[PDB]
Amino acid sequence: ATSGSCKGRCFELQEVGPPDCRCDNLCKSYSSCCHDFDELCLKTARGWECTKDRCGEVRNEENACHCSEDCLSRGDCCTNYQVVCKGESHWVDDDCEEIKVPECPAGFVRPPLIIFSVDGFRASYMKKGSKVMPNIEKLRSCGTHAPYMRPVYPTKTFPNLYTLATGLYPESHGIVGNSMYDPVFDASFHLRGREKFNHRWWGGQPLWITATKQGVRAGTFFWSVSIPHERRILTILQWLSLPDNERPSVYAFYSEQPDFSGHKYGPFGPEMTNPLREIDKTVGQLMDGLKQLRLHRCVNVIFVGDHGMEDVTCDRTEFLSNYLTNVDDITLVPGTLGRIRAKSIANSKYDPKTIIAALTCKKPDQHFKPYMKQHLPKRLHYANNRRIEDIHLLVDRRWHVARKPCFFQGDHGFDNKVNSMQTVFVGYGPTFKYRTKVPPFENIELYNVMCDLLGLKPAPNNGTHGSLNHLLRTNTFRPTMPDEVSRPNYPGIMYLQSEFDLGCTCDDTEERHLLYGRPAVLYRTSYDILYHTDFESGYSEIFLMPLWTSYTISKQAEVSSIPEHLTNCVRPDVRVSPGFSQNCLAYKNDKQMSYGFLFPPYLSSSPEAKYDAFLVTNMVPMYPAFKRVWAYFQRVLVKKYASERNGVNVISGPIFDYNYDGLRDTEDEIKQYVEGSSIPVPTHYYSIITSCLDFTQPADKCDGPLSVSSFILPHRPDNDESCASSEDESKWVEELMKMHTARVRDIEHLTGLDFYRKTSRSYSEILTLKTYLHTYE
Ligand SMILES: O=C(CCN1CCN(C(=O)OCc2cc(Cl)cc(Cl)c2)CC1)c1ccc2[nH]c(=O)oc2c1
Ligand SMILES: *[C@@H]1O[C@H](CO)[C@@H](O[C@@H]2O[C@H](CO)[C@@H](O)[C@H](O)[C@H]2NC(C)=O)[C@H](O)[C@H]1NC(C)=O
Ligand SMILES: [Ca+2]
Ligand SMILES: [Cl-]
Ligand SMILES: [Zn+2]
Ligand SMILES: [Zn+2]
Repeated sequence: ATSGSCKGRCFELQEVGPPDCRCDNLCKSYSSCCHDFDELCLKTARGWECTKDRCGEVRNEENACHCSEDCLSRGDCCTNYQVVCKGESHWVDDDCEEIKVPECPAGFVRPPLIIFSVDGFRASYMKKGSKVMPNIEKLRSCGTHAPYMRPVYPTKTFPNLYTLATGLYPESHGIVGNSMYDPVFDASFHLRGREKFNHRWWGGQPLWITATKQGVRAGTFFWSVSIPHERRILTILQWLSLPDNERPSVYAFYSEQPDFSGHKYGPFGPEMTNPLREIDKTVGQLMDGLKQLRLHRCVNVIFVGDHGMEDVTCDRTEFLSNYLTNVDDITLVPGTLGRIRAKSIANSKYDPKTIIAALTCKKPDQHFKPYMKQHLPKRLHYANNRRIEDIHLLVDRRWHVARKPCFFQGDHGFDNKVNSMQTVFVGYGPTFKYRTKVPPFENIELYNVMCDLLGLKPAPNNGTHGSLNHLLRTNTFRPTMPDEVSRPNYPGIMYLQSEFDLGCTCDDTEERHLLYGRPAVLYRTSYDILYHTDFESGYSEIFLMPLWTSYTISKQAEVSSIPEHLTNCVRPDVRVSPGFSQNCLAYKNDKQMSYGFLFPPYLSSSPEAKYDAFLVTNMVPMYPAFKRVWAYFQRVLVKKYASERNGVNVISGPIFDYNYDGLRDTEDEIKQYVEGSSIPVPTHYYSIITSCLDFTQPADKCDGPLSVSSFILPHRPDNDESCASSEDESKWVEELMKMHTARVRDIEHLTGLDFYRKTSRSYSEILTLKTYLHTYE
């Protein structure tokens, strides 16, 4: 039960509990405002602009904003008041001048951060909308900007907005979609409903909580949709005109446009010009309002978006009624992505194996692919959450998925790799750089950058702190390279060949191959460094295989066959013991399992050096199905990349992620082994393919920035993911690798390793290199 009024309390910062009634920006969404909130706090009279007649006004309380002589004192002028009355120019009409320091008025200790989020703002609107968006174009052109910013999967509103606030993946922070079902709560998250306002859904620590816990005044970023954009801007300016001990440091504006129009008219419709003009007008109001308060050279403005917008029509819609016999007996989260769940009551004959088999490669031009969430590409980071359904359908761009058979011309939620889903970033202000383009980056990196701008120690998150230091002029975070916990052994020749009874038979460096220093193991283990002519290895003495195998292949390297006499060759390693070696007898007895090699025998320097490739310490357990993919990569693709990139350095190895949390498994978490043995079966295999950005310099004699592409290939007993897998490997293998492309940082979480420790590059640039994703778009 509550009582009171919002006289002199409109848009209060402190969230007031009972017995007082609320007057903050979210009070309408909880149905908790005082009786007279709409009359006092949401006035619209005489619009949002001063005219000449209004100048030199007598104050009228009914007005939305004022043009009186005493408006500047109270801090509630209309944004154009000084332009129309006092003869100032609009901010957009001023020529750009570099902001070396925070040019702030008295009382402002640190530059405030204003986060200007825009819903569904596609990356290519910056160039395409330039002429109708002059204010935005001044921020982009004269501030710091990227060509695009990558969202998180699924590319939807609530997962991305809360990812911008937390720096976490949707699997971690809990908002895995715009719709969700939690089996533990036995309740449903929806866009239309009161359930979304409950805090139990919202994990992690959002930026505004991170501020207030560290003494910095912030307040919640969420606005009620009923509040018009001009009232949101005016309120933000009103908060900036509060006294020193009441004024917030961080501010958030939100625009539902261009998303709302984008769904109806498509991303580039003729009706889409006005939405973009209004968004620019809203920015021009902010900058004119900031210039009016002398904060246009003081504030840092981040202009960011949650996701893009793709052309999606009701004609391009795939129906699961065409594939499944009993489509009425399953729940689907439909549209630009698919999540399948079983109906609870009277449906004991439900089977996820039957559903995935029934949806796998049935139409030739099939516009979606079924995955178990564990088999989804690791770049998506969409698995480790009970709210994420086991069955997932990854929908093709431009298409929809539904159960059974327009209102919309556009949509979003596809793979975050897709061009149309890419969104925007512009930093403008004293702490940002001037007229500086930067490489595109992931939205998970932004939380750290906002914390640096506010002087906050960020809560644990999925950004890589330091990777966006090149965006900022000052206030950078000094990134410390993580300390290596396990030092390597360097074993000499300690074992005779007759000591090995492995059931195996066969008729029988550092500067060249380890270019960036050795990887550092950041967990407590026991491993050996093995040197060879063509490759170096960090051989795990617990997992009985390399953690990494490093090798460089020059532009003019030889690709050769495996001879007939070395077809089933496996040599013992005289540096590593019989007890810490794999055995061939396990592979003979395991019918479903075979073996492969991390360093390819195909790329050996000579017939003499080739025998090093068949060492037992180089072999790894591979399913025959996967062995087709790995062998083609090794035989054809590695040489291809070396030829194209003027040599390449490859770092290959296993990954164990049976609990699908994106982290390296401990020995206890490994859920499968080779038959009758301690040889563990990896869930994935990685390769980090590094070369010189300057293509004129070779890979092994490179100075200047490095270039990299990597992947995390799933280790599968079949090739059901690749519909062309019946055909020759050149028609499908490289397409699979492209879908499972990864960052070096993704591999580091999954392996507990740390790469690029000895280079001639700054560590901030190396962290930027580790966060890079090669998208093939
Ligand atoms: O109805 C909505 C919006 C619902 N709310 C979103 C959150 N919100 C807000 O102000 O975000 C503020 C904010 C919060 C955070 Cl964590 C971080 C930042 Cl940087 C900013 C209030 C409105 C909507 C929008 C797009 C949609 N596309 C679709 O298919 O359905 C849709 C529904
Ligand atoms: C992304 O980062 C988050 C936060 O560091 C990680 O989630 C935490 O993981 C640990 C270990 O499982 C738990 O103790 C925490 O409770 C988790 N959540 C939070 C909110 O702190 C997550 O593992 C990271 N993911 C990846 C792929 O690196
Ligand atoms: Ca794991
Ligand atoms: Cl969703
Ligand atoms: Zn959105
Ligand atoms: Zn939308």
